[PDB]
Amino acid sequence: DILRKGNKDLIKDINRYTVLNLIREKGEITRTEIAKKCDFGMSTLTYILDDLQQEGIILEGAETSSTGGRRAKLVRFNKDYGFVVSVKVEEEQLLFALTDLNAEIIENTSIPFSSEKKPEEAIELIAKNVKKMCGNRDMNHLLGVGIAISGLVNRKKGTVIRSTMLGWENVALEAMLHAHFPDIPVYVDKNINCYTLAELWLGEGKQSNNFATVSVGAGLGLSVVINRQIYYGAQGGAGEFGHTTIQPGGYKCHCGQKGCLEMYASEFYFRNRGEELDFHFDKVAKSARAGDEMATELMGKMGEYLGYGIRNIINTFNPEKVIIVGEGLHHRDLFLTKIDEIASQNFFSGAGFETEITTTSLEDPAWLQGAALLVIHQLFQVPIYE
Amino acid sequence: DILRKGNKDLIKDINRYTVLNLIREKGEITRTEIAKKCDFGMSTLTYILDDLQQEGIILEGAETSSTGGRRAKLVRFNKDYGFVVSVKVEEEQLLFALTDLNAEIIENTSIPFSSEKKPEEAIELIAKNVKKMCGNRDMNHLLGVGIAISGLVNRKKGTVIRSTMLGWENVALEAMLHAHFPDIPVYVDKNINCYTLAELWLGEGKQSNNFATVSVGAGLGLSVVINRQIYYGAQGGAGEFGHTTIQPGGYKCHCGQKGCLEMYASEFYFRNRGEELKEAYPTSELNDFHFDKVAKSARAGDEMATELMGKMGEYLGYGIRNIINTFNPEKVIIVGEGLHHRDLFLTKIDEIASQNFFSGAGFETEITTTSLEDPAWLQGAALLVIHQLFQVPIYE
Amino acid sequence: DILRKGNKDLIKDINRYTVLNLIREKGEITRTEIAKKCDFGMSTLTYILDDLQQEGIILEGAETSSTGGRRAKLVRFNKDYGFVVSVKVEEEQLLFALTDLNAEIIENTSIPFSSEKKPEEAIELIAKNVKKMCGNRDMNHLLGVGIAISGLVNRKKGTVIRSTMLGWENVALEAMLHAHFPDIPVYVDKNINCYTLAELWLGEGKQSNNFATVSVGAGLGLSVVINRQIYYGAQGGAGEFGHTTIQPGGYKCHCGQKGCLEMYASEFYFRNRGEELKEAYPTSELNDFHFDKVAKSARAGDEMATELMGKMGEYLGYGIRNIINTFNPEKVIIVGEGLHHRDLFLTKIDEIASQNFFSGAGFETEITTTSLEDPAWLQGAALLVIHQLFQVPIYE
Amino acid sequence: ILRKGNKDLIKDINRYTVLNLIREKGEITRTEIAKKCDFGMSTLTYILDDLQQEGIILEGAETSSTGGRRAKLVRFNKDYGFVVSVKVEEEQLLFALTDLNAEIIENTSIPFSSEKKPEEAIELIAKNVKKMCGNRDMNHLLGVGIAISGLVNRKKGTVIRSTMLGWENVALEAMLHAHFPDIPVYVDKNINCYTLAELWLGEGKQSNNFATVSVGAGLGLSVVINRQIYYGAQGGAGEFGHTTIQPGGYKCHCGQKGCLEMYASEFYFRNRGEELDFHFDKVAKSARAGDEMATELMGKMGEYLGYGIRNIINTFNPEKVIIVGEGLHHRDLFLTKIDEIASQNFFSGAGFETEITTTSLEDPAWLQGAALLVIHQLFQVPIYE
DNA sequence: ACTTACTTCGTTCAATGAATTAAGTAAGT
DNA sequence: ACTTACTTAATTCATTGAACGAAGTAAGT
Ligand SMILES: [Zn+2]
Ligand SMILES: [Zn+2]
Ligand SMILES: [Zn+2]
Ligand SMILES: [Zn+2]
Repeated sequence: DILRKGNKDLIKDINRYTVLNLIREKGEITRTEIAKKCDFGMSTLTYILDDLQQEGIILEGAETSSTGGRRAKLVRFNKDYGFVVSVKVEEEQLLFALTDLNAEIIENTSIPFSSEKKPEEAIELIAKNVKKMCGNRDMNHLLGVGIAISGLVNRKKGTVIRSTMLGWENVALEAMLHAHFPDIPVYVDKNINCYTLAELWLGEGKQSNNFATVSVGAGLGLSVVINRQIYYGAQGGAGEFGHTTIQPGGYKCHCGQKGCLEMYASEFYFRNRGEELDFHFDKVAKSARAGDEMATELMGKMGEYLGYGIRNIINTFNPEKVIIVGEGLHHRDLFLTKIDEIASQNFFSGAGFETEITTTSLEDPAWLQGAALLVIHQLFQVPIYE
Repeated sequence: DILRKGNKDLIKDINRYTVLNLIREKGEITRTEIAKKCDFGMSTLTYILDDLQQEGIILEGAETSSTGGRRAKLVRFNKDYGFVVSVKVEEEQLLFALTDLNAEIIENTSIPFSSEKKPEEAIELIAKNVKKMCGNRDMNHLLGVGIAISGLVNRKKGTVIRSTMLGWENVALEAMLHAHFPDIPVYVDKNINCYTLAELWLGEGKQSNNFATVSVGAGLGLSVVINRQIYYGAQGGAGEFGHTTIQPGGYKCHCGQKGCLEMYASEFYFRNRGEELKEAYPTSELNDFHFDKVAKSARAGDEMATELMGKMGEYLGYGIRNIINTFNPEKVIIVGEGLHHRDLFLTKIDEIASQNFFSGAGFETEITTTSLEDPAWLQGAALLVIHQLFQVPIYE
Repeated sequence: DILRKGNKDLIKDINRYTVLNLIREKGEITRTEIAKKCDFGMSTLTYILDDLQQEGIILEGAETSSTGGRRAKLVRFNKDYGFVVSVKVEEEQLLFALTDLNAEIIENTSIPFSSEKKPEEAIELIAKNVKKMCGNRDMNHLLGVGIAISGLVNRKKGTVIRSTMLGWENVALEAMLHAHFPDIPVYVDKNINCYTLAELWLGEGKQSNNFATVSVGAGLGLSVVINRQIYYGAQGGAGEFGHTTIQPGGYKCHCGQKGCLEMYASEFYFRNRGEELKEAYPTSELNDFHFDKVAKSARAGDEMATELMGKMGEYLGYGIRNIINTFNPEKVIIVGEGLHHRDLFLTKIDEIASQNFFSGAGFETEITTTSLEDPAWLQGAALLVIHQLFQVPIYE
Repeated sequence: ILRKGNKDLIKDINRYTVLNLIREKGEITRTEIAKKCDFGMSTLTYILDDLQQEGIILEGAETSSTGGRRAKLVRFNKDYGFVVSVKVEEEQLLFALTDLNAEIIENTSIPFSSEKKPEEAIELIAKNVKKMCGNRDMNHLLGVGIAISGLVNRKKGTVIRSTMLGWENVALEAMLHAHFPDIPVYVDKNINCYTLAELWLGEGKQSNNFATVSVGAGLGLSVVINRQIYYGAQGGAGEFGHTTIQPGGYKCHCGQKGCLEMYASEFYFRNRGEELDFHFDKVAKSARAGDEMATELMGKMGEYLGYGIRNIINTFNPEKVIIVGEGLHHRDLFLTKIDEIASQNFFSGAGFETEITTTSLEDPAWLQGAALLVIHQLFQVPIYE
């Protein structure tokens, strides 16, 4: 990523994208609020807003109440300038959503398919629905495709390095969709990252710039947001906190290591510990509340493991806030008090800074909205790099 | 941390700082090569270079070999445009260095003084030493002061929130030094971040853009660099991997928690475990629990010191394996006075840490040791000032 | 010296100073009358008036009676936005005044002190007095210091080149005072120019734009105003009509020349001619040669005093006739100490001076006396600051 | 009244200022304009475009390269228009058609006894003005400038009185305006017109301050301070020639007794002569030949002129005095005496010397000066209304 | 002759900030 | 229903200063 040369195009783009983003955030806003918050004289907004309206990305809104005074006319973000299609690839099915530029779902469908070991066919099935959801619309307005998957992703290339869930290896997902949509960006990322984009744009991100998102289900996912940016490692390759070692020589994990955190702090623990003594999360939780000794032990220890996992996310990253999301299970059923009891005693609370641990305020559609946000985030990012 | 308004001042800064940096990294370069690398027409570069030469930060170099073609004149970075003073605060001494703008040490000195619970005294002594390090030079050429410290730092306010090692609490370091030097920037950061900065500019960073820096010795420090940027959490507050819990209900750490990685993967382990092992190995020759002493007794064959040293290596290995799984840093660079005894732990670290999530998927993470000497801690502190002064000021 | 560049800062100043002066001139006026007079739309005036009110130099006044008609609100000049200190330097005393922005005297005092050949002592005493004159007020509201002096002045540099009456030679008055008050303008001008400013702002200037001001007393001073501007010659150096030669090879004057008008048309003449007459009138009751004493004995019927007074009135008349023929001032205002005994010379002045070039062509030049009192010299000095502060800054 | 502050005022200030620098130099590079007027080259892009669009400047020749694309000189169009100047004398009416530099293109003299025939004189002016433009487009005529001997009301353009011509209350401008309603017409005294010539073509090329003193049949004085001529109330000029130097002295034509010009001008010869040929040239020559009466007249006129000039220096502080002969050769005056007397003054006594010298200009300057009445108005920065 | 390197002169365009138009409210007769 | 007096919203245009383009010189192979 090299910084763009300093010139007039860079000046125009910076001011138009910044003003545009404030308008997105508010939905509607007066020229005067934009001026105060972005430090622009009204005459500069004359040219910026004129260009944006000419593109069709903003619209004239309603007249505001008079305070003197000529009545101001609201500047409205055109959420329908275009649309996005998002896809979520699951074991049993392919979920789809056509969304507006606010990531609000307009249409959604589900196509059942056995995606395990047949990526070629899954891609073609994706390409088909993408074309079908735009069947009663103009495909010029299709601004991109966003894909959420469970696995390891090379974001530099848009390839799925590995997906244990689906039995995929080195699938050039983006390359294959690009043959069907050459002018349309196609982005793939892991589920936890798509969900985190949903929190950033629709959830916790509306009041915080820093938080960590922890998904607990069949595995444990972690995505850290610092200053409204998600942390990725080298070459854009995401870190894998779920596969940190907590017990040397412990349960054999599907990643090839022994003793991974997610083998103790996720639903996998029930499967593992179960065999050593039904183990689906919801049944185990019910049985626990009913006082079954085995079910209470599993829920209790998973809660302890999760607690130490979350404490270490806090100590390692200094996220300020941790959001727990259930992935295929209801997080309110977790031993939340234990998790909080353990993780709230950390390095930073010891020094006078509390870190709040809470649960998501978003619903299931957020996974798909997040996948769409992969595209929207890219479209509205101030283009200072090349 | 917000983007500046798009205007002529912004683009003027983007271009002149980008050109300046290109000249600075190459030491010497021609106008044609700058123009080609930066996509400028010659007239554009002409004006940018005039401003820089008039400031005195670049100088005319010698001519180069012909390629056609008139002989192009090199443009040279004036490494002596100004100078920097760096400081490293330790329990029993204060270290000082005066560097050029490439962070090369021109002078350095150290003094005995106990800063333990004596912040006003230490700070007054540091101010006098900054003045003395300038010697006969022009004070107007002092570009800043950079300070490496062991503790918890608020980089925004320049305050040391806490340093358990020094017994300091809520010390307005930057502000107190601004009372003596009002017209110059003064920055403070953790020791590990200073060293990483030195690594970024003078070591591993010259050839790679991603790496984790792990200091082993009297403690355990971690800093991660991704795409030439050091990771910091919320509000610019550093992460604290050394204070991750590896053993619930384990050794009490100076941070208030129990079972921190630092209590098992550093010198602290020898004192914690040593107390427990004394009666189990009565014949042992270990008189002291400092790193160098434990290394000598283990390398001599003492059963207790080999257990202590080998166990510390194991815990360190698992710590590094978890650095890899968590951050995906591409490479891990081990650092610190603990390397003086690398022969005793590097093999165990490599055995444990080479098996990780990423190696399971076909990506090997190199684990190596630093190629920088001990002065890098001081150079790193100097680079706090240099990094900040040469950074393209895109943010306001 | 030259006109400012045409840009937004210039037009901003032209408009806000023009509106400010309109308000200041009228004391209180409405937005509508300003807009009417200055040809502005109401929105334009709204912004100009916001700036002025925010600075605190105009205030919101009371409502005006309806014209049919929402009630228009008066805009008032804040005469107390700041204050000014003025000084008058005499041989035997230093006079001080503190004035509001209408040049109205709030306070004034005087002190005995011999400034003769003692500029440094006098200037130190003036500086301590400026400080004391401020009293309980905020020094930040002292807009300046204006000084009236008898002598030759370089107004650019603020230096007294020469003052024969004080024995001062190349005294950097303004620079020496700037040592005490660096952020405050300090102006110096001759007594006659100070009084003329007072006349321009508080007296004759309220009704007319052209007049010559002539001071009679212990000297003769002239200042000419045409189109509300005081005439100055080359480099801003004042003209010196009092030092015109009326009698070749005549009385030696303090300026180095012989026969100057001032040696015949002022008190100086009583001393020069008095010396030559003593023996021709031994019986005469006239002891002293000061103005009032000569007037007393002449009004009592003394042959010597009547001759001295009659002649000086005659020479004064010819001096004024030539002021008229030379400048075409439209009006001549007589001023000074000497007015106390106007009954003895005003008739002769009128007889001689009313017959002039312009009266011969049908244009009569009115010759009158000032309607201002003694404090006008101090007010004039204060007006050096006020004039300069409220002047539309079109030059630089 | 100052003009309101707005964009038109901004435009005019910068265009007129840049235009004036170009007139001063004849030709100049855009870079010198930029450095002299503190403008960025891009601001000049628009200023020079507007001025070229008007046809008041032209593209000049290229300049020697210094690196370096060659700069193209920006040239003042002295022929954008022309001016007609008139000088009203006792025996004749002189005329000149000049370019915008006041350089004489065409000139003529129309013999006429203007004494007591004002309407007629004005009709000859209007006709010759109309004829001077016989071979040139009339809309290029930018104004008419008239130099006259006498008293002038400049607010109205009327000749209040001219003793030379026996005119009284003649509405010169009003009468010419009937023939040239779109053309400005300016009237002023000869001395003021000559001073404009000095200011643009002579002493004004090296000085911002000077007094011009004409010595002929009468004594004229015009004072320039900071490149502006001093006028009295309502623009009515002062009359230093009619200051009293001798109470009950020679009866002057202004109605006063003892005026300076009755002693320090050629009138002194006529006056003193009768009390004992008195034309200046004959008296000067007779004096050089040792005639006792002629030497006395020349000696005393010199002393009187000397005291007159000393008092101009003392009154006005002009920095320098320029002596001009009007109908006579100034070099024939007792210049050393004038200098001896006048150089001892108030200001030289205080360390500031005042140079007294003679004009470097020739006779056509009177007419060039009258044309400059119009030119000075056209090129003045319109900051007022 | 060709190439490469550097310079200086002069233009374009986005932002800026002053007046100014656009379109109301505010409060009387 | 008028009339006059204020307010706030949003636009125009001359200047500005950054890159950029025009059109040369400079000094080699
Ligand atoms: Zn695993
Ligand atoms: Zn700890
Ligand atoms: Zn004198
Ligand atoms: Zn006369």
